[PDB]
Amino acid sequence: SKTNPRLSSLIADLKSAARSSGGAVWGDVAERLEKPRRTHAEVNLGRIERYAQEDETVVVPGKVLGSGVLQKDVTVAAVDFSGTAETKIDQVGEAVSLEQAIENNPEGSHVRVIR
Amino acid sequence: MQATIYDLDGNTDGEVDLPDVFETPVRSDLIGKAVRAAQANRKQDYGSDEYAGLRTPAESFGSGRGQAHVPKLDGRARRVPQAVKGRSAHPPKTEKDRSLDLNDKERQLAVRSALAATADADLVADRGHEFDRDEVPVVVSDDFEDLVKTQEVVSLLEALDVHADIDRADETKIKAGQGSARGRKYRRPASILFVTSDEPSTAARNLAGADVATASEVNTEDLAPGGAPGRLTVFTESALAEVAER
Amino acid sequence: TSKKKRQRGSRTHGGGSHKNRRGAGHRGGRGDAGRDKHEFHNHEPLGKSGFKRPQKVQEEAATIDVREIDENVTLLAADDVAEFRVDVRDVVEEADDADYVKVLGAGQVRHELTLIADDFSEGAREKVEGAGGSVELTDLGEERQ
Amino acid sequence: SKQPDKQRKSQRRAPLHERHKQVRATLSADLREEYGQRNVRVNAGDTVEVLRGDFAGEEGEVINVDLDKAVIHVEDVTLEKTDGEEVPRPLDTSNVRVTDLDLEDEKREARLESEDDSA
RNA sequence: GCAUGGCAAGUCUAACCGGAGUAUCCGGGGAGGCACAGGGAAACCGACAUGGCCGCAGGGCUUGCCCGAGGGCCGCCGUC
RNA sequence: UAUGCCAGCUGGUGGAUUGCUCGGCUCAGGCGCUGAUGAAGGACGUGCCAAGCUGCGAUAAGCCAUGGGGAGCCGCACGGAGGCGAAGAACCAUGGAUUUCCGAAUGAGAAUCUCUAACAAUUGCUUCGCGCAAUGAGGAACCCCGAGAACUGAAACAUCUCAGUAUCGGGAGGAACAGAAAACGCAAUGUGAUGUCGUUAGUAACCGCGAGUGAACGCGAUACAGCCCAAACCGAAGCCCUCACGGGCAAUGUGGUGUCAGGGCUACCUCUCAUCAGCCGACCGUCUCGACGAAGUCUCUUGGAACAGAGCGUGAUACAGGGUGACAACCCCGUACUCGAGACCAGUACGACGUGCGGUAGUGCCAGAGUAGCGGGGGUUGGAUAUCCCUCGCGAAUAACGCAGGCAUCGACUGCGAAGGCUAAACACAACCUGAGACCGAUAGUGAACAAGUAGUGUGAACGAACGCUGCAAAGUACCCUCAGAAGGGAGGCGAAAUAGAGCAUGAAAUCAGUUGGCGAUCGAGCGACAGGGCAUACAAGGUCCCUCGACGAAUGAC
Ligand SMILES: [Cl-]
Ligand SMILES: [Cl-]
Ligand SMILES: [Cl-]
Ligand SMILES: [Mg+2]
Ligand SMILES: [Mg+2]
Ligand SMILES: [Mg+2]
Ligand SMILES: [Mg+2]
Ligand SMILES: [Mg+2]
Ligand SMILES: [Mg+2]
Ligand SMILES: [Mg+2]
Ligand SMILES: [Mg+2]
Ligand SMILES: [Mg+2]
Ligand SMILES: [Mg+2]
Ligand SMILES: [Mg+2]
Ligand SMILES: [Mg+2]
Ligand SMILES: [Mg+2]
Ligand SMILES: [Mg+2]
Ligand SMILES: [Mg+2]
Ligand code: NA
Ligand code: NA
Ligand code: NA
Ligand code: NA
Ligand code: NA
Ligand code: NA
Ligand code: NA
Ligand code: NA
Ligand code: NA
Ligand code: NA
Ligand code: NA
Ligand code: NA
Ligand code: NA
Ligand code: NA
Ligand code: NA
Ligand code: NA
Ligand code: NA
Ligand code: NA
Ligand code: NA
Ligand code: NA
Ligand code: NA
Repeated sequence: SKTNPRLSSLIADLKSAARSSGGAVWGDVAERLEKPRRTHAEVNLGRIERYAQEDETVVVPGKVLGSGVLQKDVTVAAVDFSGTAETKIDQVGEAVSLEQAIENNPEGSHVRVIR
Repeated sequence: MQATIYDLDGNTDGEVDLPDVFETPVRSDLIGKAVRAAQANRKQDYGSDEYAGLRTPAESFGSGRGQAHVPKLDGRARRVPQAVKGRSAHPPKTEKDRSLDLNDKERQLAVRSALAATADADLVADRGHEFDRDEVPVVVSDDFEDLVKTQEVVSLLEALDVHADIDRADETKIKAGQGSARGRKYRRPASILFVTSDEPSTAARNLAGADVATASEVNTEDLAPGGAPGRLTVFTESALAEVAER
Repeated sequence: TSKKKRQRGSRTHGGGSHKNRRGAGHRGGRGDAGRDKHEFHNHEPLGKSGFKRPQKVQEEAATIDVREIDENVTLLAADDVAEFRVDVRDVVEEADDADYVKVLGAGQVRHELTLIADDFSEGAREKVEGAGGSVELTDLGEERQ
Repeated sequence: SKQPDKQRKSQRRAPLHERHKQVRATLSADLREEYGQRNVRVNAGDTVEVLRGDFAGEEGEVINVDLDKAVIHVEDVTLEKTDGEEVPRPLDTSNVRVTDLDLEDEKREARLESEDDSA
C-alpha cells in the first residue's frame, strides 16, 4: 500500500498507457514501482553516461542522483531527480518526469531502461 | 498566477502575483503526518503511581489450606494483578516517549503543500467550508491589521461572501463521553484562518471557529486543521508576500 | 491489523506449549551466558588479539580520491584556474581536526591538475602526471625522509 | 481555572464575602439606565419579578437572602406543605429581575451610583 | 529486519538560543553521529567513474537478427 | 395430579450497567526552612444543648488594630431556644494579644502527673555571677560526610556481578557540594576556576580477558567572578564589652604591608579607576491575589421547569470554563482589554565613597613537612606499571628549588607552584502556592471521593478495610382507621415521577415468592446440533405459506 497519492496516480497512468497504447515498458516500470521502495532504482549520473545513447530515452524506474559526470545529450525519464541530478542533466541534455514521457511517448518506443 | 486584492469595503483594489508556493502539489499524506506530529507533541506524560498496589507485606500461605497461592494480608488478597486493590500489570508510564519526530524538510514541504491547498476553491468546499466565492485564498489589504471591532470584520466578510463559514462554525457540539468531566465538554467546526504580517487579528479572533496567525509562523495545523487540506483562509497583502519564502 | 492485535484468544501468544515462555532457562541463560558452551555457535572465539597504541600517539589522515577532485573541477569555480590548480586542504571536509591531508589514486584524471597536499599515494602521483599534471608537497609534506 | 471540577469547587467553597456575587440578579431597564449596571446583589429590601420558574410572571418583595446556599425568598412564592402551612420556595437570583431597590443603606446607594464601583 | 515517507553523495540535528499564538508551534543551532575506502596486531600502505563473455526484462530491425540496465561468469586493482 | 423440569410474566433480593464527580494519578511554573522568644508532634480542655471533625487555648469555633467587604450572620451541621450586626457584624488580608500539660524538654522526678528556684548537659566570652551567648529537635524529598549486605547474574560457583545498591550512624541549606591550576597535554605559536546539559562513547581502560564493567581531555551549550591569609619588611600603630566610667584580649603578635599580572627591601618612573571595605539601592520580568468589565432573559409550540424546536434581535480586544429546574457568548460568576497590590528576583545590578593599579634596576630577604616521595598490607576505581583512599614503617628540597605531562632512572622541552582560606550565578527535591491533562471515574484511581491511617487486629515493632447519587423545590407525607405501638399496615396528601419515600437515579445476572405456557407420578442420564411433528402466541419491528393443474427439467431413470 503506497502512501503517496502522486506515486499512486503515476502508477495508474503508467498502466493506462501500457494497456491502451502498445507500450510494454510503462507496464514494466509500473510493476517495479508497485514493488517495495527499497527495490526501486537509485542511479547516479555515472551510469546513465556509461550505458545511454542519443535519440534513446533513458528510463529509470526509480530516482536519479547527482554523483558522477554526464556528457551525452540524452533525455532522462525518472520518478524523481535529486536537485543536483536535474541540474547536471539539463546542462547537457534534458531531465523529464515519467508523467511527461507517458504523454510524449505513450508507445514507449526507443527507450532504454537503466538502474 | 494572480491574486485579487480587496479593500475594507469588499471592492477590488488591483492585484498581485500569487506566489509560487501555492502551486505546490497538494500532498495530504504529508500534511496529515505533520498535524499528527503537532498534536502528539503537545500531549502530556502520565502514568499511575509506581507503588500503587505494592504497599503491603501480604504473603501467600502456600499449599495446605485449600486456597490458591495468592498473597494475602488480614485474610484479604493483595498486590497481585488479579486481586482487587492489586497492582496494575502493565499500566501507563511516565517514562514513555509520547512525542514524534519529523524531518524539517518533510515538515516544511507539508507547510508549503497545505499553503498551496489554500488556492483551490474545490478543495476548500470539499473540506467543508461554506462560502459563495470563486477565487481563493481571499486576499485583503494591509489595512486589515488596523481593524479593531470584531463587528467590522464581519461586514467585510459578508461583503466578501465568506461569512457563511462563520454561521457554519457558530454551533458548539456537546461531545459524547467522559472528556466532558475533564473540561473537554465542547467542540466546534473550524472556520476561516486569518493570516496577517505584524500581529494576529485581535479583531477577527473571537469570530466563531476562526483562527488568527502570522505569516512568519503560520503552520500546518492552522492551514489544515486535523490534517485536512484546504482551509478557507484570508491573507494580508503583505502576508501573501511573506508566506512565499516559507 | 498487526500480529500483537490478533493474540487475544490464542492463549499462548505464539510461544507454543504454555510451558515455554517462563524465565531465563528458555533463553539458555541470562544475556551472553554459555557463549562457549551450549550456545557457542555464531560467536567469535575466545581470547586476546593484538595491542592498541595510546590514542594521543595515533595520527588520523584526511583522505580523498582523485576521482572526487577531478569530477568536480568545473563546479569548483571558487578555486584557481591555470594553464586547474587546487590546494586539497581547502577541499576535503574534516580537514581541520585531522593530522594531515592525503590524496589517493582511485579513479581517473581527465584534466591537467596541479594538486597541493600533505601526502600523495604512488598511484595518485602517476595518474596525475599521466594527465600532464603536477603534485606539490606542502611544507608539512616535507616529512618524507 | 478552565477545569470543571475546580470551577464548581471554588463556588461551593468560596468564603462568605465572595458569596455575595452568587446572589446577583439582573436589573430592570429603567434601573440599568439609572445606575449604569446590568445587575446587582439582591437585598432583603428589593422588589423582584420571577422570570423562569413555575412562579415566572409573579412579582414580590425579597423576604430573605441566604449566602450559604446562595438563594432568596420572595413574597408569595411558597409551597403548601402537607399540614397546610405555606412555606417559601427558594429561588436562584439568576431566574430573577430586580424592579425596585431598598436604598436605606448609605453605603449601598453610594457604590450603586459611583461609576468606578459596582453593587 | 521489514513496509511506508523525505532528502540524497550525502543525511540528521543534540543540549541550547530568538520569536511567538508561550509545554504545541516558526526560525536558528551540524557539537557530534552514520555514510563517503579499504587492508594490517602495528608500523605503514592505499582500490574498476568498466576490459571480456553469457543473458532476463525492455528496446531496435527489413522479424530470425542487433542493442541489451539489473543479474550471472571472468579479468583486473588496494592491502595483509 | 402431587413432589417437579424448561421459559416467561408480576413483585422481590442483589448492586452490575449507563450517566454523574467534592477524590485520585501525572506533568509543569512559582516558592522554600522551623526550634530554648520552647518548634514540629501529642495529651487534655474549649460550644446554650456538642458524640465526631475543624478551629481555638482558662481571653479557648475565639480578643484587638488597620485595610477590604457588606446586610447579613452565629464552622462542617438544614434542630430547638436564644443572640449578634448601620456604634458597619459576617467574611478576607496584614499585623498584634492570649496561647493549659507532655513534648529537643533544660531545676528534680514521672505512661501527659508531681515535688522543692533552676539555660539540665556540653561549650565560648567572661564583671568568673548562668552576667552575655551557643548547641540539642523537626522537616516531602533533595544535599554532604561516614558504615555497608544478600537474594540475583555468571544458566553451578569462589574473583566478578547485584552495588557502593538496600539498610544503618552523623550533619547543612533553600538549595547543597564544588571552585580560581603544583590544571589540561586535540603537544600546541594551544586551552584557561567550578558545577550542570548535550556529545565524545559503550570509545580508552577493567575482567575465571568469562559473564559483565566502564571513564576522561576536547567540543557545543547554560551561567560566568574573582578574591583573602601564613611569611618577608613594619612592631602595639590593634580588637571585643560598656551610654560613660571602667574592664577584657594582645610581644606565644592585635594591627599595617603582602599573596605568581610573585611579594618584601633599596634607588628610581609613573600613576590611581584594579582590587578590597563600607553607603545607596531599583526597572523589567515572573508567580500569586485583586478592581473594572459588552450583549435578549422578546414571540409561538412542547415541557413540571426552556438552557429545546420555529421566529425575531444583540455583543465580541470577551465563541476559555462553571452555575442556573434540559443543548446559554448576550440569565448569574467569569472570560478579552486596562488597571492595582504582594512576594521572589535582590540588598542584587547601576550609582557614589574611600583605597590605590602598574613599570625599571639591584637584592640566594619571604613563600604552608611526617608533607613530596619510597616501602609493607588492605579497600576502592575504567584507571590498566598509569584511580582515589586507609593503615604500618620510612622519608626531601627550598625557587639557584619543587610538582606534573598515564611504567622506572638521567637529560631536554612544555605546563604549573602542593602540604592555609573564602567565593555570586547556571543544576537537585517537592513540603508549600497555582496551573495543566488523547490519565482513572467509586472492585477504577491513593490505603483513603465516605468517621481514613478512621473502624478494627497484634504485647509490640507493625498491620488495616468497606461505605459516593431523594427531589426543580422538603413540597421529607396532615387527617382518619387498625395495632401492645412515634412499629408496621390500610385509606389519604405532595410531586412530571414515590416502581424518586430516606444506604431513596438507573436497577443486570445468580436467585426467591406468586403466577402463565409446554411437559408430567411406566420410565434413562453432556442437557444439544440438523430434520420433522403437537400444543402455545395482541400490536410493532419479518411476510410469507399450502393444494389442483401447467411450464422448465441436471445426474439418475422405470412399471
Ligand atoms: Cl549508480
Ligand atoms: Cl593502535
Ligand atoms: Cl585544549
Ligand atoms: Mg488499584
Ligand atoms: Mg460511554
Ligand atoms: Mg565538525
Ligand atoms: Mg455603580
Ligand atoms: Mg522536666
Ligand atoms: Mg548463578
Ligand atoms: Mg561461565
Ligand atoms: Mg562497577
Ligand atoms: Mg584528561
Ligand atoms: Mg590584610
Ligand atoms: Mg570493585
Ligand atoms: Mg478504592
Ligand atoms: Mg504475635
Ligand atoms: Mg432505585
Ligand atoms: Mg402416568
Ligand atoms: Na499500607
Ligand atoms: Na477455594
Ligand atoms: Na515521557
Ligand atoms: Na512464535
Ligand atoms: Na506461554
Ligand atoms: Na545464553
Ligand atoms: Na557536522
Ligand atoms: Na515555597
Ligand atoms: Na461536637
Ligand atoms: Na495561637
Ligand atoms: Na539555651
Ligand atoms: Na555563668
Ligand atoms: Na543460573
Ligand atoms: Na546453587
Ligand atoms: Na574478575
Ligand atoms: Na578541535
Ligand atoms: Na437562570
Ligand atoms: Na601505603
Ligand atoms: Na601537566
Ligand atoms: Na464504592
Ligand atoms: Na415446534
